[PDB]
Amino acid sequence: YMGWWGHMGSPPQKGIAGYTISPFAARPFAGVVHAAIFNTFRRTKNQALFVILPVSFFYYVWTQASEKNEWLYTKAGRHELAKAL
Amino acid sequence: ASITSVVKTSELILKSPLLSKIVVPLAKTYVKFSGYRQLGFKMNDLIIEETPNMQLALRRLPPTESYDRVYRLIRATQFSLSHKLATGNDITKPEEDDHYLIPYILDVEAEAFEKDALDNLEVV
Amino acid sequence: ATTFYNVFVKRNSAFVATILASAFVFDMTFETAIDNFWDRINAGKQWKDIRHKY
Amino acid sequence: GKSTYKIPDFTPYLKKDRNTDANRLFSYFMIGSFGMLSAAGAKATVQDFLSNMSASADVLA
Amino acid sequence: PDPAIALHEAAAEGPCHDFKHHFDECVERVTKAQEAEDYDHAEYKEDCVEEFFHLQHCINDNTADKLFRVL
Amino acid sequence: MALRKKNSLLNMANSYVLDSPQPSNLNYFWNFGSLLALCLVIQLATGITLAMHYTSHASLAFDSVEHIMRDVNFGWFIRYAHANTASFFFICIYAHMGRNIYYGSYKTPRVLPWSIGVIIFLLLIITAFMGYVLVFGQMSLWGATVICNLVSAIPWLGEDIVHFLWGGFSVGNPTLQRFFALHYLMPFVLAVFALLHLIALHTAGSSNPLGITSNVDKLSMHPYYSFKDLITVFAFLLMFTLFVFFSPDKLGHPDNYIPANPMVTPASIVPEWYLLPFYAILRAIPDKLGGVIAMVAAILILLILPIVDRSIIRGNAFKPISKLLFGFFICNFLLLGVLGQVHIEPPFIVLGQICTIFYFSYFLILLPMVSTIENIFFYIGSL
Amino acid sequence: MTAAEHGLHPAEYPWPQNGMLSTFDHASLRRGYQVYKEVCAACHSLDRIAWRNLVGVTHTTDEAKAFAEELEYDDEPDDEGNPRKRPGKLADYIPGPYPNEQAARAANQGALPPDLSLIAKARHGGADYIFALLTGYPDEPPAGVVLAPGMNYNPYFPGGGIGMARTLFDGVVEYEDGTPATTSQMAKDVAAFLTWAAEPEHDERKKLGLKAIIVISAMLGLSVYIKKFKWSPIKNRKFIYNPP
Amino acid sequence: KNVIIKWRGKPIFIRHRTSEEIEEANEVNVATLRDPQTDDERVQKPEWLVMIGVCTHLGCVPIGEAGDFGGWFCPCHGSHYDISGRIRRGPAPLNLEIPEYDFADAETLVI
Ligand code: HEC
Ligand code: HEM
Ligand code: HEM
Ligand SMILES: CCCCCCCCCCCCO[C@@H]1O[C@H](CO)[C@@H](O[C@H]2O[C@H](CO)[C@@H](O)[C@H](O)[C@H]2O)[C@H](O)[C@H]1O
Ligand SMILES: CCCCCCCCCCCCO[C@@H]1O[C@H](CO)[C@@H](O[C@H]2O[C@H](CO)[C@@H](O)[C@H](O)[C@H]2O)[C@H](O)[C@H]1O
Ligand code: FES
Repeated sequence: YMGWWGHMGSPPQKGIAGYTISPFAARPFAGVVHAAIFNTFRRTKNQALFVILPVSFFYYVWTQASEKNEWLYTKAGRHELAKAL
Repeated sequence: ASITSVVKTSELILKSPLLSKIVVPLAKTYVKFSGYRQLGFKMNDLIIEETPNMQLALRRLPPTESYDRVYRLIRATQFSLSHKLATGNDITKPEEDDHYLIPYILDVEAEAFEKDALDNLEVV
Repeated sequence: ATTFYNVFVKRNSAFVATILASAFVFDMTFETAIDNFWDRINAGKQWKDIRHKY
Repeated sequence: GKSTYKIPDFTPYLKKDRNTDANRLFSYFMIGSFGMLSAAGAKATVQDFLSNMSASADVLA
Repeated sequence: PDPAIALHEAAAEGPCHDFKHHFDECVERVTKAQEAEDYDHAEYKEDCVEEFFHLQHCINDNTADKLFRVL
Repeated sequence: MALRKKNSLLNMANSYVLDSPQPSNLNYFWNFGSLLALCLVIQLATGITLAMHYTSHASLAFDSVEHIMRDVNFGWFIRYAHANTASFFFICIYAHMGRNIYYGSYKTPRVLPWSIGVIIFLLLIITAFMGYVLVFGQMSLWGATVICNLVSAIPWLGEDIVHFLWGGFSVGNPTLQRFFALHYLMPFVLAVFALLHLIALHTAGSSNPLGITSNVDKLSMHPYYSFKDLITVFAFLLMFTLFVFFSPDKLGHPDNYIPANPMVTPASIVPEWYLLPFYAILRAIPDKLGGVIAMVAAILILLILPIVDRSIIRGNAFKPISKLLFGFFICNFLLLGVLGQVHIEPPFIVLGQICTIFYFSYFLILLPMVSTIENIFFYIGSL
Repeated sequence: MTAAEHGLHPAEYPWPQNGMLSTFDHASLRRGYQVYKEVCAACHSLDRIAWRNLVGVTHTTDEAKAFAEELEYDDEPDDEGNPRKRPGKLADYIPGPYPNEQAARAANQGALPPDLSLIAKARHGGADYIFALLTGYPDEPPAGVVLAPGMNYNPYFPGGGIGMARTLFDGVVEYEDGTPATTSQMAKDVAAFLTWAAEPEHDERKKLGLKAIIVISAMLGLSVYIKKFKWSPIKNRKFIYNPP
Repeated sequence: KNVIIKWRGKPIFIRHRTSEEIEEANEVNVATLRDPQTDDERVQKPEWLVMIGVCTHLGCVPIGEAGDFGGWFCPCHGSHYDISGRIRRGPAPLNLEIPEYDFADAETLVI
């Protein structure tokens, strides 16, 4: 499924012109400030829900479970603990 | 899964009025949130191609379609490495998201599945 | 500045020799500098600071 | 979008002084600094690490 | 004399007063309950450890930094 | 023709580290491969060094580790480096497996590197378990006791097999000496399998975060990924430095600084943090043998991802629903980890079972369902 | 578990050695050795510490040799193969108060006082636990706690009933540097000493960490410049497509 | 009388229990026992209480004959075991473990 340089196994390419400039001719950090602020905000915003939803749910679950467990092993929780065992 | 399976199931849904009424709007939003259009891909560009069947279907593409596919993949790869999105004409509009490959893969698979069936025929 | 490039950078043999000689200098000076800094932030705490009592 | 002799716009990234010795020298100063700290770090790493094989404090007692 | 003694007393009367009083009231209840007969043949014997821990935890939060400052 | 291509030996190196054609869009999660290689090298160097100072006999083992800490020049560093890198090895391996699951690296044509990878993961677990025993502190002994007794669950022969592992009737000197020998060996076996999974991968090349072919746009492994790998090497070393130099015992259990005592049983016997999810899975099943099977199945079920993922699309970059499901799966795996170190008490007992059900239902139900649905949505959605 | 069964968790005290750049206070270490020597050593061994380990940490070579030479250690047998004693040397380990575990337990109503060489690493809390435990014997157990005979109530110890009685009282030690020997002072000093005993490399380790952090940070900064420099041809690449 | 045989480092309490001792042990309602077990489960022979003589709390050896249930009392944290060697009072969670022992003869046991 992959070849090697010269015969990589690409469908025939035609009609694309690629251009680039030397590493010595470019500013490596061109537009870094804009990217660091605006680009990162865009990328983070677009992914935020996929992180926040599961983290918040499982943190809530853990919080409820740890708080119940703590309460069951108090004096006040004696009866509820007796039933739970 | 096979593309044949996906296409047949989708046709069952589009037939049923009730089902299409509830599925088609969902699928349109899904595709909007999927975000592949923001890298200038058409849906079909994303189908896994490292299978014998898909290699054969890609070899059957008309040269123009094939050349354009190569460009879209290269362009998307450049957006990906740059962490940029397509803008302007590079964004795939819904009308440009044509199923250019589905007919070819459906034909390749049709023959391969007929071959499997007929390899199991029993003279009655 | 051309001169500096030509002497220390152009030949890789020269560049590697410059890097290693700089590493030698850095290593010796950094050691000394950190020693002094460490002694100032931990002043009166270290054995060297109380040793004189004994 | 058609002529391939019309080089795309690279003005956002081109350095005006790109062919000067100053320009090259600076990038090699970064490469060289990195080589220098790698050399100093490797020397410290190797020296400290191999010293485990010299006589331990209980043996020297 | 031990700096801790003074700091602990001050923190109990001041910022940890609620917990001090909880512990006190607990002690009163338990001692009174031990005074009553057929206490030894009871199922559940209440202690004051919980209240003690709440008080000590509080005192320690208000004292730790102060104590180490005067050593 | 250039020597690096002409000479057979050089050409093998060249094919892996220099001319190797890589996708030009690998993101930083493709850097875990090299970090795992770095961990493996650090573990070999520090491990072989500790072996020069460690004594495997149970009468001397714990004391030899104290001798390393106290008397050997830089012994403290070599010991802490070895112990902490064992933790980082698992952080990187979970990251690497996470990358592989999210981006569909397990799909055809990469089932073979994935499957060999699952075995590497098992060897890493065995290696790290045995290494922990070698300290012969309280957690070393009691961890060995508890974990080796799980083999007693094997019907008919279980008891006999445990005595055979131990070389005796409890964990003791014979066990310690044999774990030393095997712990020394296992990293070399693990290095071999790591090399096999690479050779297997080299037929398809690396996947990439878009999940499309990269055959159209390749970049040499060097210099581009060489220099990009340095960034994460230095980031890794900074994290390594903060643990090894400034908080060397943050990831440890204090009880392992008490010499093993077969009479005194520690407060709570837990495995090292990186085994905790599997421990939680075991506790979830009440049956002893059931528990063991589930625990092994939790690892071996990874082998069926190639089958149960029915998507026509490789990886999750474009699949909002799969991304949500993946997020929940990963967080649940972390919850399992947490529940592995709580006491067997309400309400964590029931919660552990629910998380275990969620863990397996991802592979068996949700991923097959979700991947089938998204196939249909992509097709109908783009009509 | 009940909080009692866990033990009260010790406060976080601001130790001199807390702090990425902070060593032990060696004056405190020396005072803490004197507390170990005059109070704890009656019951607790410090087997992993040799006299030489004190040198250039708490004591000069001469002071430490003096401490070693005051003791008798087992020599190699004489020429008739009879056992012999010799005076201690710097290479000798600080000797324990009891010949074996059985003798230790017999002297402590069955409890075995642990070796203290590693106790700062072997308990959650470290210095803070040792300080909290030594200073945390209340005058009276919380009402309703039933102590087993020969146990003492201490909330920091798991279960609450500890076989070690309170031992630090104002002026049990006379410090040689004129520091007032209050319960708190002695606990702080001995806790610092024991922390040093557990991790004697601590001071050197943190200094080498400082050097590492600095070099590794610089290399990380430079590696980012170099990556960006070498990658710029790929990031900056532009395409023109003319469909054929 | 109660003997102490070391066996795999762990001490083994061997008590030659009297008739009335056996009776005393067979009384306690199993219900009220941290670790619920009857003497019958523990011994294979009522006249030979053989146990692993380490306290199940931390791991001192209980002083026999002492206690409050007159069996074994761990002096370390004050846990009381019975004439069955069952835990009755104190921090210890479990009853004193029983080794695998067999009566080869009626006058010799192997452990
Ligand atoms: C005369 C007896 C005695 C003296 C004096 C003594 N201890 Fe102890 N210590 C014990 C005994 C016995 C235990 C075990 C208690 C138990 O396990 O119930 C112990 C336990 C400890 C523990 C650990 C408790 C645990 O978590 O297991 C520390 C730490 C400790 N001692 C430190 C000291 C320090 C510091 C001093 C004095 C500066 C000191 N001891 C003085 C008898 C003593
Ligand atoms: C010592 C442990 C390991 C080492 C050193 C290692 C190293 C690597 C390296 C260098 C690569 C290529 C670059 C990269 O993608 O990061 C790679 C790819 C891969 N590894 Fe690992 N690996 C290890 C363990 C594992 C494990 C446990 C798995 C799976 C469970 C695994 C599955 C894979 C797969 C599927 C790929 C191809 C991914 C892709 O590029 O799309 N490896 N590994
Ligand atoms: C994948 C590679 C390895 C892993 C994951 C690994 C893991 C571990 C772990 C977790 C420990 C317990 C450390 C502690 O808490 O002190 C350890 C100890 C040890 N390992 Fe390894 N190890 C590896 C490779 C090696 C190798 C190759 C050797 C060569 C002999 C080795 C020798 C030792 C020795 C001698 C100890 C005991 C001394 C000690 O505890 O520090 N290890 N290892
Ligand atoms: C091909 C490679 C060449 C051979 C490699 C040589 C390996 C061993 C050589 C030196 C090892 C011992 O050499 C010794 O190193 C240690 C640091 O490790 C230095 O020691 C210095 O720093 C350490 C901690 O960093 C302190 O404990 C010490 O008090 C201080 O003097 C000594 O000043 C040096 O004399
Ligand atoms: C990772 C550390 C570096 C050491 C190298 C790893 C050791 C593993 C190497 C032995 C495995 C065989 O490696 C195999 O060899 C040949 C040539 O070398 C490669 O062959 C590839 O490159 C050569 C030229 O570079 C071409 O002739 C060939 O058409 C192409 O497929 C295979 O793609 C690779 O799978
Ligand atoms: S040690 Fe047996 S009572 Fe605590």
